Amino acid sequence: EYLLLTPGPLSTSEAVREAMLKDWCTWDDEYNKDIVEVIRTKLVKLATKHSGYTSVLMQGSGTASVEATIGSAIGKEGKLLVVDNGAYGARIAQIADYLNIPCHAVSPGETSQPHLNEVETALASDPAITHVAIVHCETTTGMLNPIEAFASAAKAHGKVVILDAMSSFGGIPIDIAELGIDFMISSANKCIQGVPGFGFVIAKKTELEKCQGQARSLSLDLYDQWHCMEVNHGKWRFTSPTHTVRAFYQALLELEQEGGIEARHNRYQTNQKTLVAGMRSLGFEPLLSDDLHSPIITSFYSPTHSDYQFKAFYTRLKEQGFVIYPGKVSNADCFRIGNIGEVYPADIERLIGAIEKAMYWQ
Amino acid sequence: EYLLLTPGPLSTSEAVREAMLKDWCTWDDEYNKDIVEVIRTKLVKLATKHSGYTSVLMQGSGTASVEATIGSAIGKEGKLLVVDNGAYGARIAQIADYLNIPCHAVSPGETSQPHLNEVETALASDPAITHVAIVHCETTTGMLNPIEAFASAAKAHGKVVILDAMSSFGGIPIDIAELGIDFMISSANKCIQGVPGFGFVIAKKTELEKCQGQARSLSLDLYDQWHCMEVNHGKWRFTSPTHTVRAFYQALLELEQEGGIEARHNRYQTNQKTLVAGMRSLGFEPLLSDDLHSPIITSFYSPTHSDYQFKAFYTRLKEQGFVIYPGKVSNADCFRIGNIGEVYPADIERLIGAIEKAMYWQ
Repeated sequence: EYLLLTPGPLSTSEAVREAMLKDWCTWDDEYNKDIVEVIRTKLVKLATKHSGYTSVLMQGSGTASVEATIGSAIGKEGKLLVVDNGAYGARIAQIADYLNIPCHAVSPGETSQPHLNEVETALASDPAITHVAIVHCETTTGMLNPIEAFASAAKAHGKVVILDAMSSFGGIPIDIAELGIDFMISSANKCIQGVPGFGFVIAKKTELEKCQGQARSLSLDLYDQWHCMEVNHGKWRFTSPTHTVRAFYQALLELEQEGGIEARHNRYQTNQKTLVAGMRSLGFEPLLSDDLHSPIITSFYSPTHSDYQFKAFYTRLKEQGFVIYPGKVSNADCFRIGNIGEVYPADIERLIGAIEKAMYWQ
Repeated sequence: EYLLLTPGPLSTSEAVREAMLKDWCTWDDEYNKDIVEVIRTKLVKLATKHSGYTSVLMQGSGTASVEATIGSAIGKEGKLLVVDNGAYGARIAQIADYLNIPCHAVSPGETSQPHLNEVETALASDPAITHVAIVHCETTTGMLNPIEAFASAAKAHGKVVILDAMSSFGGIPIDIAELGIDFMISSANKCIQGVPGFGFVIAKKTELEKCQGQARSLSLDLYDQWHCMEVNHGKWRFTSPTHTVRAFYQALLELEQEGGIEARHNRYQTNQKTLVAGMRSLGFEPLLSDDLHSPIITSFYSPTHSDYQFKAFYTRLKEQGFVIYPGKVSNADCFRIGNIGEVYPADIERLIGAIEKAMYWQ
């Protein structure tokens, strides 16, 4: 009925949704070994071509996996350095605050990438820092953060690197071992194109082993969760969203079928550039300069025409089969358009026609 | 392919699973107002016929909702009294331990009902106690714990009552306002017969308001989660398992269609008693005395025959289309058979025949 131009939950394929039509026993080998362990094996290979990495799946929103990571990896004497250049960086700082973890935020503003010099200064002047966290694609704006240089600075300073790759993993090629990422967090329902229900963490085994007995939550105990999947071959300590896990197994088959992350990245990148060019031709202005754009989601300034109203514009697009997204920038009047999920170049072209017809104020 | 004789995830109906075939936007009023708020309204009415109650839905396993409750309701100076007569009472004590909440466990054996005198002695001698927790149906054994006298004792001592009704709500009639339950926790995928993905808490509005600013987790911040659903009419702070929420909306329609909790209780109770009589005719002995049996799941002693092996027995039943469940009692060799989900008296009759054919040792 509608194409969801969101950062996820998004428009999944018919086969991803159809995979949810079977019930599973959570104590059954058919689920744990043949579904869960297969997902786990595939996820590590998607994240890195190197050895020494492992995966852990965690029930709940992606925030629950970010929180499981922060609350399990950081010891009682630990201190986090976070890049806060949007709502998901601010949420990482908010998690640290809830868990009574000292936190230093480097805040370049929501329309700017962090200055490496600023990160370097924080790392050199604050020896108490033990962990660094960064958001790969800052979904608030669709900004692509410079994770390589940031992780390189962090590792040269002997810190543990946490990457929030919620809106990037599966859509932007990365090798987390090569980048020096210790814990990479991502979603079931963004670039992998599964359905919501759980998140996951791909971690350096040695760094994940340090999490033992450190967790601030039972549900979000990362080592305990991983240990059970290890010893009990896929077994989730507590009930898992079985149907959504089976839908994710299907999403992984479709990602391979598409040609992997490299091919998915090309489709997304093409959709996003075609979208930006189309929007500009209609007079829309992107929030960010093109060099900062991710190929995932794009924020645009709201038109300044006095009759412009997001809800009326949103409604007119929905009537044409497109669901766009609200803006998330505190100091700007803006909207977002995602281009992930069942979004192909033909859809972007149809969307550009739909935006034009939706421009009732023109 | 198999009938899941588990306590949940279980065999859901075709319509419950088919309801998962549509994608939803998490920022869309159709999802929030017409699905989420409808579920919320229905859940409170199922829990009580009285005013002053409200519901909160929480992503994750049911354990995440139990943890959200404990970590949000208990203040910094708070103390929990828990009845631990199975794994779920022990898990509540384990949550308190993780959250650094002082915890007193009144721990009877797993084959005995809670001793009211022990709870009363704890309450009278430990003034520091602020909260009491009890499991309604202790799924470990299938015990139906008396909750009315326990809740009455707790209220007479001015404590906040937390009920783990994970395997009972929707299958055993209760009015949480009449029982004096402050927070009742249940599952999407047990007696309501939805699919896993989230849990929920039905709470006395005034008791839930005391949770503000006390959470030990962002993801599991019960007040914050509720407040957003209140002010933003169904809006979940972070991504919700949309498809599973829509499947749950369908499960609620089917519960109504069956004739409500009273009719579901009758079917479950009948399945359970027929099962017990059938198992006894085959020489199986229930772990618990009949007066303690819940109508949800039943523990049976493992046959003493030297050739009996759970896995071989389980495999032979699976070949006949039945998935039975492992024992969870620490001090007895048992197995379990659930009778919830798409389990009807005809299935119990067919299962008794299948049980007989799988008795390879005789």
